[PDB]
Parts: sequence; C-alpha cells; structure tokens
Amino acid sequence: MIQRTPKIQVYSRHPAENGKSNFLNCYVSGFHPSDIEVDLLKNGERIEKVEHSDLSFSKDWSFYLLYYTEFTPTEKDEYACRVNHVTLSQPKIVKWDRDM
Amino acid sequence: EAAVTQSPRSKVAVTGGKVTLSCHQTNNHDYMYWYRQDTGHGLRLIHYSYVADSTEKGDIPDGYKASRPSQENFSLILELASLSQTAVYFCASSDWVSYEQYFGPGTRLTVLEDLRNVTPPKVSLFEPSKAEIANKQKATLVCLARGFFPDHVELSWWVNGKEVHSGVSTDPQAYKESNYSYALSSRLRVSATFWHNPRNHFRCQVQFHGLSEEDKWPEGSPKPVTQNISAEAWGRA
Amino acid sequence: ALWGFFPVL
Amino acid sequence: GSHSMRYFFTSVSRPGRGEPRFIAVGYVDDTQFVRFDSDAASQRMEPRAPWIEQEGPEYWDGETRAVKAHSQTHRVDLGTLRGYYNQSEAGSHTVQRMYGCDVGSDWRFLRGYHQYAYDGKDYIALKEDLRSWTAADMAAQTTKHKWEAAHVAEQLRAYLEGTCVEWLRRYLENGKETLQRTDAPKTHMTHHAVSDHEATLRCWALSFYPAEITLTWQRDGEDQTQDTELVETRPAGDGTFQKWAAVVVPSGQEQRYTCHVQHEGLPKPLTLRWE
Amino acid sequence: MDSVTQTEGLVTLTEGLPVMLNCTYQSTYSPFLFWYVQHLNEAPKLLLKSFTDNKRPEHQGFHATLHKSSSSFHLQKSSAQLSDSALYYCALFLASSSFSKLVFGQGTSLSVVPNIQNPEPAVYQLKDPRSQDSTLCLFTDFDSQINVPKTMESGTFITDKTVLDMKAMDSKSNGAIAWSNQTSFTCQDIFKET
Repeated sequence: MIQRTPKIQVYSRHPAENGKSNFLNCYVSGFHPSDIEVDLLKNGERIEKVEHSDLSFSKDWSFYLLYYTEFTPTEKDEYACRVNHVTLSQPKIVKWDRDM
Repeated sequence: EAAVTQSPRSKVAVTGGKVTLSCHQTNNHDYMYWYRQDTGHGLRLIHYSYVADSTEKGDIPDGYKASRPSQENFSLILELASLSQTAVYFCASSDWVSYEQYFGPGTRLTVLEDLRNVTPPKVSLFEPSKAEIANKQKATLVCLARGFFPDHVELSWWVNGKEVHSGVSTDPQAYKESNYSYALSSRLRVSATFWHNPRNHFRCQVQFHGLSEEDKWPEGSPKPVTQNISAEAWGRA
Repeated sequence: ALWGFFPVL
Repeated sequence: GSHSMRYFFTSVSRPGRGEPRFIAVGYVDDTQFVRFDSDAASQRMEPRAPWIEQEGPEYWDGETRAVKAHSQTHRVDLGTLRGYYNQSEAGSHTVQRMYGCDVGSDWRFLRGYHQYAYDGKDYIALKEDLRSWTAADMAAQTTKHKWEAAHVAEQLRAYLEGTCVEWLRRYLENGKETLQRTDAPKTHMTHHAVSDHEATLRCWALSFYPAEITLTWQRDGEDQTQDTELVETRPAGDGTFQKWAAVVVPSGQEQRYTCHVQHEGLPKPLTLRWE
Repeated sequence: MDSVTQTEGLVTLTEGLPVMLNCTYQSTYSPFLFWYVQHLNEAPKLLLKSFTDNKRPEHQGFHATLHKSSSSFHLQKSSAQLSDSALYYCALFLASSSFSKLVFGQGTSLSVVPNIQNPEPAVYQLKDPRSQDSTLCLFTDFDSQINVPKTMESGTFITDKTVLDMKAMDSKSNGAIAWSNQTSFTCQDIFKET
C-alpha cells in the first residue's frame, strides 16, 4: 500500500473583516488512503455545523476534501483545523492566519 | 455450458387472474432478462435485473411486475391477466458482457375470457392408400388431431413401443380451423414390407397441455387437464 | 451523463 | 475556451462493516454537478450544481440506475482484485476509477480518458489512441484480456467521442452563466520578515475561475523554482479559486524579485514587484 | 431512433443457393450488431458478432459484414442446407443509453426447401376405420417450386407443405394434407391451382 501525508490549508472565503459574516475553510489534499478525520476549531472547541465537500481525487490519484462552516471573524477569537490520518501519529492542528 | 430453465413450460389462465412465471439460472450471472414473443415475430424486453433484490423496467413494463429474490431466480408476475398478454415468454441471462445473452426454453401462455372453451383433441389415425403401396412401395400413415383448444400440444410417433423420428413430419404450426378449436397433422412413411407386417404396431401420441388441479371446474363436464390421447392401427398383409 | 456499459476488472 | 467532463469513482472495502463505501462525483471543468454516496439515505443521484436541476425525471432515474450498477461493479471489483494479488479479507483496499472527455475551443473532441488505480498505484488505462490498453502488472493483464475479447475499448469510444461530448455541450449551454464565465484574479503581495537577514514574499491570486493558473517567481529576469514554495490550488466555496507562491529573500533585496501571474481571463500576464 | 428493420415475413430458398437476410438500423452513435438464431421448439441463441475487424464478423457458414455508411448488417451464407430452417433475429446493442441493452427486430423466418430431382406428384385418399364416412386426401412427392392451394371454402381445410425425410437414402418428400366436413367431395380437385 502507498501512504501519503495530507496537506492542510486553513483560510477564509473572503478577506477577513471583523463583524461581517464569512466562511471558514479547511482544505485537505494529496492524502491516501481516503479515510480521514477533519474538525474545525473555535478557541480549541469543536464546531458543530461543519459541512464537507464530496470525495474526489486528482490525476495522480491523490484525494482532496473541502471542510467549511459559516462564521463571524473577530479580534479575540482564534480559529483552527484539526486533522487526523493513518500517516499521522497524532491529530495535527493548523491555526488560521488572515495576515499571511 | 450456460443453461437457463423456465417454469411452467405451458400455462392457461383466466382474465383477471394471478400468473407467476419462474426462471432459474445456475451460471453465476448478475444480469437477467424477461422477453416476450408474439406470433413468431418480435422480441421485446419487459423487465430486467442487474443485481438481487432490485428490478428495472424494460421497454414494455405496463401490466407486468417482476421480482429478483436471489441471483439464481427472477420471477415475472401478472396481477391482472389480459387478452393482450397471450405470448411466448423467454428468460435471458448474461454477465457484464450483456450483448451475449443465454435464453431459456420458453413459456407459452394463453389467457381466455371463459374456461369452458378449453377442450382435449380427438386423435384419428388414417391408414395408407393401397394405390401408393403398389406403385411407390411406400406407405404413408397420417395422424390428425382435431377439435382442441389451447394449441398447447406436442405430437409424437410410436412404432413398436419406441418413439421414432425417422420419416416423421409434424406441422410446425397448429392450424386454426375455428375460433375456439385448433388442428394439427403429421406424416409417418415406412417401406411397403414394413407396413404389410402384422407384427408392426403404429401409434400417434398427442400430449395435450390443459388446466391444472388448482383450477375451478363445473360438476357436469369433465375437467380438461394435461392428458395423452392416442390412435392406433396394425399391419395388414 | 454516465456510461451505460459496466465492465468488471 | 477548452472544457472537460469528468466522473470520479471511489470504492473502499470496509472489513469492520457489512458493505463497502462507494462515492461517485461528476465534474464539468472545476464545478461539481452530480454526486452519489452509498451511505446516503436517498440512494439516488444528487444534483450539486444549479444548472443540472433543469433536467427531467428521465435523466435522474436513468443516472440513478446507472451509478447503482457502477457501485455494484466496483463492489465485485474489490473482490476480484484481492484474488488477483492474493490478499487477505482483513485489510482495507481502495479502487479508484476515472473516465471522461476533453473538448477544444471549438467544442470538438480532443482527448478521452478511462483509467483505474488500486491502493494508489496505477492499474489499467486507455491510451491516447482510444484503441489500446496500458496494463501495469500481470494482474492487470487478466483484465486487459477480458476487455480486448469483449471489445470494451470499441464500446468505450462511442461514449467518449459521442455521448460524453454531446452531453458536455448540453451542460455548457444550460449553465452558460456559470460555466462559460471567466474570472480575473485579484492579485496583491504580502511581506514578512522571518529573521534579521531574510524575508518571505508571498504572491496572492484570489477569486478566479477556472482553477488553472500559473505563478512563477523570477530573480533578475530568470525563473527561480529551486527556492519556491507553492501550495495546491484551493476552492473558495462559491465557485472561485485561490492560490499563492512564496520565496525566501535576503533582507533589502526584495525589489530584485518578481512574481508572474498567467490566467485565461487575464488579457496580459501580470508582473508584480514589492514596494 | 434506436431501431432495427429486417426482411418482413417468410423467405423461401432452395438448398444450394446463397442466403440473404436484410437488416438496416437507426442509431445515434457508433453501434454493434448481432444475429440471434432460433430453431423450432428451441431457445434463441447468438449466431455471430459484428467485431473483430472493419465490418466483418460471423460464425457457422454464416457471416455478416457491417457497413456503417449505409447502416447495413445483412446475414449471408454460401450454400443453404435444410438445417438452416429457423427464425433469425437481428439485434442492436445500444451504443449509448443510461443502460445498455439489446434491441431485437421483428425477426425473419428462413424456410429452405429441398431440391427434388425425380418428382412423382400423386393424390391419395385415406380412410379412418374407427369412424364412418370420414376421409382424408394426401398430396405427396411433388416439386418444391409448385404452390399448395389455400382454403376458400368453409368446412374444407388445407395445410401448408411440409417435408419428411426417411432414413433409407435421401427419400425427401413434400406433403400436403386436406379434409372436409361435407359428404360429397373430390381429392382430384382440392389440390388444384399453383
């Protein structure tokens, strides 16, 4: 079997602006096999209403998924994405950065 | 070899009665089909199945319902039988290569408004002409089945207790002389020396397929069930 | 639209 | 200009459960329009684009019974492949399938695809001539002999050169406001000092369609790719896409570097420099 | 669309002559055609495929060449033999539907007749001993190129010609049988007019 480590990207749909509603995206790609756990976090706490895109793959047979939830960005609140895979020994956490 | 079986091979039903046609297949195929044939022409798809417990509609699904309980069996069910459903039903089977289909033996089904019209044949054996024997040195015995309704018959010749296929010509189609009665004939030709022998016993057997034991029938008339009717004649010097 | 023929491996 | 139709099939065997997982998705270019999940409640083909909803019940009932057969085929394929490679039933395995067609700027057939993958590795693929098969191993040869005897490639060509193309043309017309559009990327450059002697220059490209884009970094008019960080093109979630490229740059030498953005909806390739 | 058109009705051919059964079709995309043979009291079975090469496929013998330009797939054979007497179906395997299936035509009945070298046409009268005044007329040993008369009178019924073969040596003979409900009859006039 061939095992590939996931590539995690945490970002917003539109340029982040405080007080105005947006969508928080976590895009996992280039992973194999398809079995994966992805949770979106708000200050370390798991967000309930998180919807994911339907499973698809690239030309090199690498899988990709889009996890998203509607949120209102603000100064003091932190957002992150927690991803677990068979290649990963522990659930990896990547924090969202708007200033990147 | 891929073999498909059907049951029953012959069925007589009433208008507005439930009819079930079974199909067994032991070839490990996923795809099974139900076709119908009308007067020796056309083969139209009714229902089909690609997997167990799932059935798909074919070209002409109206008045028909189907069931696939397992991979081996695929049933065709008629809830309300109509006059237009009188046909010869074939069951097909194939794998993913769905263009090579293996068919079953077939099922003749006739639906009638009334049951009284069903009647057994009257088999009469006609003896050869002496003008034929003295000129061609051959004798032609002709069998004649008359006055039978549903044309679900099978004719067989019997010489000296054995079923013969030598010098036999049965009619491919049953000739319709009246609306509620069919006719069928066959020829048996043997040598002059064979016919003139008193030992030789000739017999024409007609296997008539009629009603089953589960069918209701009035007390007066005898029930026209599946029966064999024969006529016989012996050799004359 | 999907392909109407389904070949197995 | 050039468009495509794609169907992605994923079947994963689950030893811990009763039934294997099957997921099937349809794409026109970079927009998803149909889906099917074996663990979904409906057990039917589901619309994902607005423009596919204008199809009648004839289409949906036909596509439902087709994908169910696709699901049934790949369930058997899982068992057939485990027998080919002599593998136990305790282990999970993934079968990936992809087929589709490409059209040019004139909406005419260019390329056709039909390929499989087992556990990530290539298995069997239809060649560019649409008559030939590429078998990766000896187990793939058994499949190749099955399809050549049944003339599957000839049956496949009728779909790829005909049905795939003519339905793709139908989708492009029905979704003219969505699929035939072209969005130009909004571009800006961000700067971050990583150390007392180095700094990162990021070249952003936001809100563009289609996903196909080129981002290249140049130092003194020469393509630098040996020291470039490039991320996978990501969807925004509304139909548009996003991508960036970063380079490690010595402090004070930020203006010696340039980013170049190439896009179909962009009249001229843009040059970006830090100021 | 998606149709098959065959030669309508019965095709009568003498043994030794080449077989020709027509099949035209309507199709949306590049299709494939098949011939299905059904003998009397037997299951329909696949005869030949359209593959293989540019139009030409075929087994037993029987062969067919596919012409995509005019959409033709006619069944052919060099020399017909008595065993070819069967119903022939031309089928179109759907090139591109939601589900691929075979579309059968109306079917063409082939009836290959024997070449009688020494014909001896004769009419005989036969009796049923168990019943009174019941009679039958038999017409036998005639050429395969003459017409057997059909019924025009009520009560009198005539059957189509059939062939019997004895296990002696090629004693193949055509035969027609007729009977009437009337008392007054003549076997000398019933088999009149080819």
